[PDB]
Amino acid sequence: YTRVVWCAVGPEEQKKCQQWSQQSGQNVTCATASTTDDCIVLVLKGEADALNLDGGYIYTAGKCGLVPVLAENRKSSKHSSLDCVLRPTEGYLAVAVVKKANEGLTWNSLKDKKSCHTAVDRTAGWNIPMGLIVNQTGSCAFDEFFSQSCAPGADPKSRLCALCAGDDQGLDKCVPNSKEKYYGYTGAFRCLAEDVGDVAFVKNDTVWENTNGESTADWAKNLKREDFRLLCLDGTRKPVTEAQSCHLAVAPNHAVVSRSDRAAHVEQVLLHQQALFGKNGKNCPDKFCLFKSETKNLLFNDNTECLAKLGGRPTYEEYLGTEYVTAIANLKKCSLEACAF
Ligand SMILES: *[C@@H]1O[C@H](CO)[C@@H](O[C@@H]2O[C@H](CO)[C@@H](O[C@@H]3O[C@H](CO)[C@@H](O[C@H]4O[C@H](CO)[C@@H](O[C@H]5O[C@H](CO)[C@@H](O[C@@H]6O[C@H](CO)[C@@H](O)[C@H](O)[C@@H]6O)[C@H](O)[C@@H]5O)[C@H](O)[C@@H]4O)[C@H](O)[C@@H]3O)[C@H](O)[C@H]2NC(C)=O)[C@H](O)[C@H]1NC(C)=O
Ligand SMILES: *[C@@H]1O[C@H](CO)[C@@H](O[C@@H]2O[C@H](CO)[C@@H](O[C@@H]3O[C@H](CO)[C@@H](O)[C@H](O)[C@@H]3O)[C@H](O)[C@H]2NC(C)=O)[C@H](O)[C@H]1NC(C)=O
Ligand SMILES: COc1ccc2c(c1)c(CC(=O)O)c(C)n2C(=O)c1ccc(Cl)cc1
Ligand SMILES: *[C@@H]1O[C@H](CO)[C@@H](O)[C@H](O)[C@H]1NC(C)=O
Ligand SMILES: [Fe+3]
Ligand SMILES: [Zn+2]
Ligand SMILES: [Zn+2]
Repeated sequence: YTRVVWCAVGPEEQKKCQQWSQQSGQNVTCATASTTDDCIVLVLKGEADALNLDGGYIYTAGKCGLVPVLAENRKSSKHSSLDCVLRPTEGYLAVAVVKKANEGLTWNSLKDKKSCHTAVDRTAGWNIPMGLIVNQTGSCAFDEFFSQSCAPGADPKSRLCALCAGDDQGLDKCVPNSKEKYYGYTGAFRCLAEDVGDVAFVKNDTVWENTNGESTADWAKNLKREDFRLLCLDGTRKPVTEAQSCHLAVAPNHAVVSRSDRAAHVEQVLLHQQALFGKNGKNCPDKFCLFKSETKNLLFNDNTECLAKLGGRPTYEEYLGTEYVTAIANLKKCSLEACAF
């Protein structure tokens, strides 16, 4: 009676779900879809129960009447008086990153350059950057601003995927799941790292997690923090040590959403699943760890300490915040009252 069905996006998140499933006593089983939007639809239909989402998609899902249930929490200095689950989230910092070697590249000369985005409609990788740029340009022509990009989820032979690489066998070019090589936080940063783009729109954490031997991967093991700069909105450039005074915005933590008729039931099971497989669980890191996959962020971000209860029972609008939700509306009028599905 108590069983939850997770929705996995793409073949890699599937395999990871399958393990979680088997290690759970079929307390959690799996559904798989090729895109986040398709997983949202599975959940509305009632064939899946839940998944973890970037704030940009929480805005989609919430118009269709889905609700935040538990949020991700990463390591925190302040607020250490308290327990992670009852501990307040903070929100990550969205940044624009460049090679140090590229002098002359400022927030003011981004026109006609090459760009690396997490995916279309995501907070740090899309809504923040393109919102600012529509504003400063007064045009909805965000498809003509950069010469070429990789923006997973756009038309495959527009210039917005022009830089995307697809899977081993060259298939799936710019699909929005991890088969695409430059998908998500890690892929967008790899995109700038390998000098395919001139800038990448990721979050502060991503730079740290993938420089200075912090990530054991082939493309990144020789990357070094001092080789990068952040672009600030006042036209200057700073070390990645200054993210606190040189970001584009702060962003709501990714959160697990479900259909509201299912929210209590999902919350109940997951809090128990993190007790077995979480950051200090009975069975992690012995048998299985929910918050770990090789710097991939599969199902969850790897820097997740825990899933946190929500303060005060949010609506998705309260959780996303008033500031970020007007940002999104203003952008969507470019490309008020109806589900996308
Ligand atoms: C932008 O994002 C970054 C990435 O998250 C973030 O920095 C983190 O800051 C948090 C809290 O402010 C900090 O918290 C700690 O938890 C750590 C676990 O993550 C504990 O540290 C130990 O474990 C980690 C992981 O294995 C080791 O990580 C390394 O990275 C750095 C540099 O590569 C080095 O660590 C340090 O060495 C200095 C020496 O002076 C020392 O002062 C520090 O305390 C630390 O030890 C190290 O070379 C490693 O390669 C590390 O070795 C430790 O053994 C720790 O107990 C503490 O509670 C977290 O570590 C930071 N993340 C990382 C990976 O650097 C920024 O805060 C974000 N900035 C903004 C503005 O939001
Ligand atoms: C790009 O520009 C648009 C258009 O201005 C930005 O939206 C505007 O920004 C501010 C900040 O949220 C909004 O004003 C605020 O509204 C509430 C009540 O209206 C008020 O109490 C707040 O203190 C604040 O004044 C304003 O409503 C909004 N304007 C419109 C027409 O919606 C948008 O945020 C920008 N996009 C990005 C990513 O910056
Ligand atoms: C009405 O009470 C709150 C409480 C928290 C808030 C906001 C409003 C708004 C803004 C708004 O929508 O106007 C934001 C952005 N909040 C946060 O980001 C935040 C982050 C971490 C924690 Cl632990 C708590 C809150
Ligand atoms: C599965 O769920 C049942 C109900 O709580 C519980 O008895 C059991 O401990 C759970 N097993 C695991 C491994 O989650
Ligand atoms: Fe995000
Ligand atoms: Zn700020
Ligand atoms: Zn409320």
